[PDB]
Amino acid sequence: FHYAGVSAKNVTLGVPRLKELINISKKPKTPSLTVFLLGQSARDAERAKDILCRLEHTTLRKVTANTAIYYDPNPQSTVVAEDQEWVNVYYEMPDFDVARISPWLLRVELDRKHMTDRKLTMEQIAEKINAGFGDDLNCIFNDDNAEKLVLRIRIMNSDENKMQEEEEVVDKMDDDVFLRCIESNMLTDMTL
Amino acid sequence: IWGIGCNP
Amino acid sequence: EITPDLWQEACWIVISSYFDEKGLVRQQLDSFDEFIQMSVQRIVEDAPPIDLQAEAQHASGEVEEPPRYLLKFEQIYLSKPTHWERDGAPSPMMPNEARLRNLTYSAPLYVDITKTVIKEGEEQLQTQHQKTFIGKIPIMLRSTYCLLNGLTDRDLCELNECPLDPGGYFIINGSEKVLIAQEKMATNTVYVFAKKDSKYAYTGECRSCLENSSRPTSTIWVSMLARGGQGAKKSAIGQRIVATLPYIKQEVPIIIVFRALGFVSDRDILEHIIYDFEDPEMMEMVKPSLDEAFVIQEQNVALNFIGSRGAKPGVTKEKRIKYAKEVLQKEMLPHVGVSDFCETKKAYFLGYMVHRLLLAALGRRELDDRDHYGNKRLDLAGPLLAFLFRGMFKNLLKEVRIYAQKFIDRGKDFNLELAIKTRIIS
Amino acid sequence: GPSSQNVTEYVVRVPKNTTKKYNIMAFNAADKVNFATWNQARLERDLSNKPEDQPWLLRVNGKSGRKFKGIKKGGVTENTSYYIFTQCPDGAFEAFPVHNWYNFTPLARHRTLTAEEAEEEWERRNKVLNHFSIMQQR
Amino acid sequence: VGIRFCQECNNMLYPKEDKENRILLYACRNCDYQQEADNSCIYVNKITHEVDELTQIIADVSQDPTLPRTEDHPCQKCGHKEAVFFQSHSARAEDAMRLYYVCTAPHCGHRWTE
Amino acid sequence: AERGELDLTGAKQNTGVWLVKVPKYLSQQWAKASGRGEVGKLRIAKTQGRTEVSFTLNEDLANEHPFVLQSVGGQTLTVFTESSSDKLSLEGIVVQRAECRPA
Amino acid sequence: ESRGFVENSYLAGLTPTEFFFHAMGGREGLIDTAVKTAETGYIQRRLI
Amino acid sequence: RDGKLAKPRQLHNTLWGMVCPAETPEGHAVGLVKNLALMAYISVGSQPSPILEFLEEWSMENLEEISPAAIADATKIFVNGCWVGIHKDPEQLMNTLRKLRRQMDIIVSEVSMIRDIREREIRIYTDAGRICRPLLIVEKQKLLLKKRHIDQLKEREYNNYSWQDLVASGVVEYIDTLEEETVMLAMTPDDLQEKEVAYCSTYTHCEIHPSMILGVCASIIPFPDHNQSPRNTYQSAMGKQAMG
Amino acid sequence: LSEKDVDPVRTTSNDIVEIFTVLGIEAVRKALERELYHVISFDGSYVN
Ligand SMILES: [Zn+2]
Ligand SMILES: [Zn+2]
Repeated sequence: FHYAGVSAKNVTLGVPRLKELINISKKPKTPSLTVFLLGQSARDAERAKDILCRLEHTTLRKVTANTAIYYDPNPQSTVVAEDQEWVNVYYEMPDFDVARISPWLLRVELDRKHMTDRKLTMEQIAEKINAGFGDDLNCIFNDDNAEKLVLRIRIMNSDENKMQEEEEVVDKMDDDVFLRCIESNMLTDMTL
Repeated sequence: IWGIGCNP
Repeated sequence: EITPDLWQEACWIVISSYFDEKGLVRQQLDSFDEFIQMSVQRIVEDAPPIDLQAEAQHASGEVEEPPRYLLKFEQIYLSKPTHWERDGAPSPMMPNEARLRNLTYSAPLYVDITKTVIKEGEEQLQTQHQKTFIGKIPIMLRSTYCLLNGLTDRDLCELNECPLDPGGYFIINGSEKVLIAQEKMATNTVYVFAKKDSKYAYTGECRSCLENSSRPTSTIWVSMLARGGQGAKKSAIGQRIVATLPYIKQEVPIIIVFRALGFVSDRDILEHIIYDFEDPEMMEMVKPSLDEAFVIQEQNVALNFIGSRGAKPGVTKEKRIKYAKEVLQKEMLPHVGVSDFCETKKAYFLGYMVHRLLLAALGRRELDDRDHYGNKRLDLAGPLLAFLFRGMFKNLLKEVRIYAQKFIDRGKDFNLELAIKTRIIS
Repeated sequence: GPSSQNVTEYVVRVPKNTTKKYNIMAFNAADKVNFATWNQARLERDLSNKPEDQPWLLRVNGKSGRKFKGIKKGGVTENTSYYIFTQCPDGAFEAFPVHNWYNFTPLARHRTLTAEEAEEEWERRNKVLNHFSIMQQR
Repeated sequence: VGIRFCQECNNMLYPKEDKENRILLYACRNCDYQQEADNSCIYVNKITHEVDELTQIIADVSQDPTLPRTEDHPCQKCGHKEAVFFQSHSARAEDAMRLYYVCTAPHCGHRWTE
Repeated sequence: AERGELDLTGAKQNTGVWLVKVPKYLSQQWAKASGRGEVGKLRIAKTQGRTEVSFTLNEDLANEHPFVLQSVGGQTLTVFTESSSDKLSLEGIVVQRAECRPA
Repeated sequence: ESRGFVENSYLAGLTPTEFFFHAMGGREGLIDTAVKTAETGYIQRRLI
Repeated sequence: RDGKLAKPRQLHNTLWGMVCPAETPEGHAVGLVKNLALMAYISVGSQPSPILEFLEEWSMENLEEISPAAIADATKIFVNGCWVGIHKDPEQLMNTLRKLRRQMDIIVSEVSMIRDIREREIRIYTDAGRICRPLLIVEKQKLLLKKRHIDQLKEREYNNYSWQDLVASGVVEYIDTLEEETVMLAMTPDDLQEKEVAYCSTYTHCEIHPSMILGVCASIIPFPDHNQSPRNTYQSAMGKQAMG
Repeated sequence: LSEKDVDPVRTTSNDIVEIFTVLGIEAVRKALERELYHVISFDGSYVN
């Protein structure tokens, strides 16, 4: 305390910082990294902001306004009234529904302010989720023009039809418990 | 006892 | 009828009256005074009556085999501070003479002891030893039991004592000793704190004690485990509430504790925990802990679960169940109740503890401050000497029991006067 | 009519002694206790010690019906008393002191996990598999 | 959204998919009771947890001598001049210095945020 | 028909009973004699949309008690008696609760 | 005024609330000194 | 004393009026050894039975049927621990308790009764450890202390009027830290109670004199408000060492 | 450091252990000297 606030970043100083340096502690109290920009990004604030976004960790939780799990028996049923339009669009030429579709629906809703602050893209988030998790999680993303940024996630189509698994016809972690586990994993570990 | 930047 | 701008005289007139009635050391004095009277009687009353009989194996036959000896300590008495000279004649001891001769300013303590003997012939005999001397209690100076009490300054000067001397100290071995008030955390109060490095995100503690009659504190924790730990089911369930009950080696799920108190149904447990069922956030908070305790759906099974984790295992299953039940009735939440059907009260208070933990977790209430002096109490001379006398009087009863048991196994007789060791208390 | 201004006043009688003691039987509202199906019931002192100062066990309609456990009220009414007013042909209220208060709570007539199996199951706290199937297996 | 309990043993129901009719159910694990799901929504999580604290504000708060009050903002219902105002008084409220207002005078208890 | 059987005839007849909380001075006054068969009079006055209950202390006993009603919808209460002949019976169901307060 | 600002000078004299807040600040300074001595002594011993 | 944490030693706000801010030892015991303020008193303890009986008489139904019900039953009456039931009307109960504290029937001067209006709890603590101080009582904007009381106290001897009569009259009241959390205080009657630009119009108590916040050794310091704070601690320590 | 538009020459961290593992023992020698000099001279005090 009483350190002059040149920047909005706290720094250990005084006896505790001397202790950290002298002890060579593996865990500094305030580990910090000063980054200098090589090109015109140093001069121009927008490019510097781009670098800042590329250097700052962002989880799905940071941009997610609210998450809900609805049991949707049919994709055409559209238990949520809002998705009825865009779901229809995606199911005008349905993709990956050939195996099956999950009866449970994780309808994540993202805050537009956080998305535009981090300059994230719905295609970007959807690609990260779908590619990292694999074909098991199928995601439907809204248009950015739509008032609500909605990502509709469903469990593996082949796992739902169970033709691909074969083996024994026994539910593992049910499906909604597995979906909740997936939600927690996405919230804290997406690393978008 | 003075301020936030000084002493207590 | 008002006193405006004449206030500087009025405030100091009322302050003068305050310090004229009381003075500066009225804490010490008052504490000590209260202690003596109330505390000693209470302790003598609160200690269990001495039960005693000869061993059945020692003597053949049952005609006189249970000669039950029962000792009850009726009432307490304190004389004015007295010195017993080498000749043996009691004399009043003035504090100044105690200082000069390096004596201790103390008063004798006498207890009426009633000995009732049942010889198995149904002819129980009660003999009351009145004014039995059990020890000597140091007397705080200028307290109600000090000789200097109620003496005008001229009388104090006649005794070579200062009129201005505050009192509030004891003369032990000729030296003036002052009991320093000791700070402590408040008892019978639920406090929710947060520990950063702990495995629990929040912990609610209640340092429960039954009017300080015994067991200085019986602390119980209800803590919500942190969600930082990552696992498949761990991520699915979220934070779970555990209870660090006294006399139990490890953590016990809270719902199991509620079912041990006889509340098996989940709806009743949540009625005690969540006072408003309509609020969804708290219900969602409680759900994982119900999931953890889904296995145990019976009171006896919950008691067995508690007993298995008890510090000392019980070989028999029903022994474990009985041990857990008695441990809950005595050790857990003693201030709420200690016997009979206090189980509903204990369930309500434990639900209050869990509910306050839930409010802290949801942010609806702020975490308690340990430094807030509302959460602090001050142990003066009274509570400290009361704790001391509890310990020493229990030891005195123990020694009386040992001597009595030897003489009773002999069957000759027992004498109260020989059993009592004044050395102990003094 | 007379119902809008009726005034009823009745004599109060308190007999010194009654052959049958009076108690209070209280059921929780959420339990939805119904006496129409109570064809038979058995109220007796418990045997959990495997008398007058022990809880009560009620078994309605034998083993097929619901069982309830009743516990005397721990808090004594040292500064309170409870009386019951009953209609009688003489038209006078009769007051009887409440000897005891009992709160009866039900136990489901459902399959109960054995203690040994329960301990074995708790050994596997991380029940990744559905618990409902586990209950079905038992 | 909310939690509902079984009607036989008063235990907690759990959601279960009906594989035949594709209808959500709630089944008690300790018995055979089943009830169809009416709400069709199960797990809702608000990460921003934006909650109107007017639901968490008690009308009795209007009786506290230690709170500040103004006559500038009148009540909507009764038009009473006194109104006792206070900040969030809540942990994890994000960043909110908004004043909430509670109407004084008996039994009104109307709460407005400006 | 057995020793443990509960006589539920009172429940079948749906006999309604009233439960009242009364103070210790009133109960002790009643218990003083307790054998004269009389302790006071309970007077209930009903109006168009309001009812009041009061108890008058006996003049001999003294040498007004308003009653306040309480809702009984939150809990179902019944009264059962243990006969000295080991014949348990049910007297009725509590339909109203009241409290007696000093004047 | 509520959070600790003392507008009176030492010559003018602190008002009672200002007096208590000033005592809080001085107490913090004293605690800092007393705690500092031991940590610095340990560091000095290690270096030497 | 070994612990170097600077949390337990700092002068807490709740120490106001009950522990001397200046008088503390310096060294390993800074802020860990404290001294009572001049007017501070420490509760001796009392039996909670009469208070519980009064509560039972007023209302406080215990063993109720989940009546809290989003705390529809405003407040839960606590005692020294021990939730003993709840009441529907908390304000009438609090006012009746204060009146009883004045009449000294069931509530001794030391009995401390705290109502938390939000969170709806009343605590009613009488547990032999609480540190409390006398404060004058302010009704509306007028101190209850009036010229009659001051004139009788001024004639104290041969008038048999003392501080205990002032307490019995209801003019002064003992308030502990928990109740200090729920009480609006005025440092001075004239400056604060009197009508001005209205900071607060709900003062419930008034300080007898601010200088009573200091202890015995700090009370000898002349003009302590004109010195730096550590200097008053130094003078407390050195006045314990003066020869006389 | 390896991110695009980040200067590899001048980007530095306060953590001496990271400087070790990434840039070597000599880099730590210099970085430790810089950190100690910063903490010593923040007060304005000069040590040779
Ligand atoms: Zn069920
Ligand atoms: Zn209004």
